[PDB]
Amino acid sequence: NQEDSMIMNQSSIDRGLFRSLFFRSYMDQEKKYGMSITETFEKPQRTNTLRMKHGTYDKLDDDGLIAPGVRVSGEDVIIGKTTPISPDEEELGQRTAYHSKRDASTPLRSTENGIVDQVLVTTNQDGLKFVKVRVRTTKIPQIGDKF
Amino acid sequence: MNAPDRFELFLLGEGESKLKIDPDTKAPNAVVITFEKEDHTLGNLIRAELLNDRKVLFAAYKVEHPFFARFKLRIQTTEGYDPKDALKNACNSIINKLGALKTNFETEWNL
Amino acid sequence: ATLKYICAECSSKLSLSRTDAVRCKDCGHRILLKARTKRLVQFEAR
Amino acid sequence: MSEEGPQVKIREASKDNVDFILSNVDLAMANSLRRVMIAEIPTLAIDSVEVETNTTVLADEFIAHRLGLIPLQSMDIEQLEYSRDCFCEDHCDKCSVVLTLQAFGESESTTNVYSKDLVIVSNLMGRNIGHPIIQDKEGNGVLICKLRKGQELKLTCVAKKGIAKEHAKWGPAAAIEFEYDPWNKLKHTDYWYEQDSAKEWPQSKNCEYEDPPNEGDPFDYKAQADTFYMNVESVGSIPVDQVVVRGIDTLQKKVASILLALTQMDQDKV
Amino acid sequence: MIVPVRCFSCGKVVGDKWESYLNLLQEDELDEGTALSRLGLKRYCCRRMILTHVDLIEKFLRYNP
Ligand SMILES: [Zn+2]
Ligand SMILES: [Zn+2]
Ligand SMILES: [Zn+2]
Repeated sequence: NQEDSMIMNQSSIDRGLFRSLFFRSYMDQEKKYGMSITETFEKPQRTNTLRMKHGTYDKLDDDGLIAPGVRVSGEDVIIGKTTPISPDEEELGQRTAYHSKRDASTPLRSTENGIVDQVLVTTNQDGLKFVKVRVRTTKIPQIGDKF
Repeated sequence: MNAPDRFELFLLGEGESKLKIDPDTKAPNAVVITFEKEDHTLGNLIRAELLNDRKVLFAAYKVEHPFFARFKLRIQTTEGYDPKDALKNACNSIINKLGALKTNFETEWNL
Repeated sequence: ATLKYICAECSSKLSLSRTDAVRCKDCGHRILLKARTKRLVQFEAR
Repeated sequence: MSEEGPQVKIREASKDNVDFILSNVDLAMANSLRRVMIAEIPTLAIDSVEVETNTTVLADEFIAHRLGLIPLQSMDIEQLEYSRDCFCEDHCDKCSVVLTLQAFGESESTTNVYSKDLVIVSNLMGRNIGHPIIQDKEGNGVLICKLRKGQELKLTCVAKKGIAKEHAKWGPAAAIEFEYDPWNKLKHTDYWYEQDSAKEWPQSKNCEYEDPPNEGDPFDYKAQADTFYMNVESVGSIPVDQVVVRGIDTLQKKVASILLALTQMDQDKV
Repeated sequence: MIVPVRCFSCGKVVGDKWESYLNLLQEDELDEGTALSRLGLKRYCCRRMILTHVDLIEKFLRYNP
C-alpha cells in the first residue's frame, strides 16, 4: 500500500466484499427493403455460409439465437444474422448455391465472458424483427481495480 | 483474467520437490533451504526452534515475494554440527511439544 | 410445436415460429422471451 | 521444545467458544497455532452448483455463491477423500456430498428458502458430514433467498473437501482472539498518548490474570513472551474443541511432512 | 439484496439472523444496538453486517414475471 495503492483482505473478497454483477446488451435488426434481397436470423453453416466469421455458431438455435443460461465467451457468435450474397452490381441477391447464404452475424466483444441472461425478440414501427440480447458476468475485485 | 491458481499456495507442482537444500559459500557450515508451497505459518516455527539450539550460529528466513508460496531458510552451525541434522532435530523438537499441547488441551477440555 | 419463446407480461408460452408474427396471441405484446435453455448450467460455487 | 511446555488452561467454554490461557509456549508456536486454525483445517462445503430451474430475482451465480458459504457438518471430514487426491473421475460418494434444493412459491406471500431445505442425496456411508449446520433457535437455518409465488428454484449441489487457503468458504475458525503481556512489561509496544497513556488506554480484561507492574521495577530485559490469552470461535461445522485439536494435529503433520522430506532426501543421498 | 451469508471480516454466519433481527425491532421493539447484542453480535465488524444492511430483495419481489 505504498502510494495510493492498497492492501485488500483476500478472505473478505472471497466472502463477497465489493463483488459486483455486470451486464451488457447487444442488438440487431431484421433487414432493410426487400429489393431482390432480404435479411433474417438463422444458424449459419461452415460449408453453407459465405464470409463466415472465425468464431463459432454451434451455440446458436434454429433462428441463430442463444437461450438464457448458455455460457458464451470471447468471439462466440450470439446473433446469427444472415444477409444473402451480393456479388452483383445492384448489391442484392444472386443465383449462387452454397455461397448464396452469406452471413452478417454478431458475436460478443472479444474481451467479454459470461452467460446469456435474457433474449428479446420484437419488431420496430416498420415491422422489422429486432433481436436484443443481454448477457452477464461477475466482477471480482482484482489488484488493478479502483476504489 | 490472469490470476494464479489458489491450489498453488500449498500443492506441489510438476518438478517441485518439497525441499531443496543448497550449500552456502559465504560462510562455513551454512546452508540455504528452499521450502516449496509453504509460507511462514510453518517457517516461523522452524526458525524459532533453531534459535533454541545452542549449536546453531545463524537461523533466519525470508519470503522473497508474496505472489509465490516459497520460503528461504538459512542455517549456520558450529563445526561438526551438520545444519541439515540441526533442522531434523528442530522438527523432532517441535512435534514433541505439539504432542503435549494436544494432550494437555484434551485433558483440560474433558475436565 | 417448439417452445421458441414466452409472452411478456404473461406466463403464457407462445411457442411460435418464424413468420408467425411477434404479436402475443393472448396479449398483443411484441416482446418475446427466449426462455432458459434445457441444458443444465454448472457454476463454480467457489 | 520438549513436551514440558504448553500448559493449557480453559477459562470458559461453550459449543462455539474456548477461552484459553496457553502458557509455557514459544510465541512463534502460539501464533503458528493461531494461523493454522485460521486457514489449514479441512471442512465440507458446496463447491459446485447445477442450475436446473431459476426464475427468481437473484442471478444464478449470485445464489451459487451464497450456497458455497453455507456451513456443512464436517465432523467426519477426515473420512472424506480430498478431491484433489481422488482418482475416481469427476466426483463420487467417497470424495463428495450431493445436496439438492427444490422450492416453489406455493403461497401468495413471500416464500423463504432456507439452508434447512437442502436435502442430501449421495450416500454418506454413515459418516457424520453434509448436514447443513442449523444454529437458529427457530430451526430456520440460513436464509438462502426469498421467493415470489410464480417463481421456482431447482438446484443440485456438490460439496467437497478443502481449506481456507483455497477459499474463505472453507474456514471454520470464524474469529480468534489473541493477546499476551496484558500489562506492557515486555515493552513490545509504545503507547501513543496525548497526556497520560495509563489513563488514555483501556485496561485489558486479561490484566486481572497478572500482577500489575511497579514503578520501582527495572526493565526486566531477560523476560520473554509467554502466557497467551486466546478465544477460538467456530462457525458450527466443527465443534470448537475439534477446531483446536485438529489445528494442532495439522501442525504436527506439517512438521512431520518436512521431516519426512528431509528423511526422503537422506534416503536418496549416498 | 438478501443478507450476506457470513460476516465479510470474520466468516461468522449472520445469514440466519436477519429474520429474528427484524422481529427484535418489531415484535420486541428494541434499540438496534441492543437487538444486535441479543443476536450475539459482539464485534462491530459483525454488527455492521446487519446494522447497515439494505433489504432490496423485498422491492424486487414486487414485480410480476
Ligand atoms: Zn400472454
Ligand atoms: Zn470421486
Ligand atoms: Zn465480523
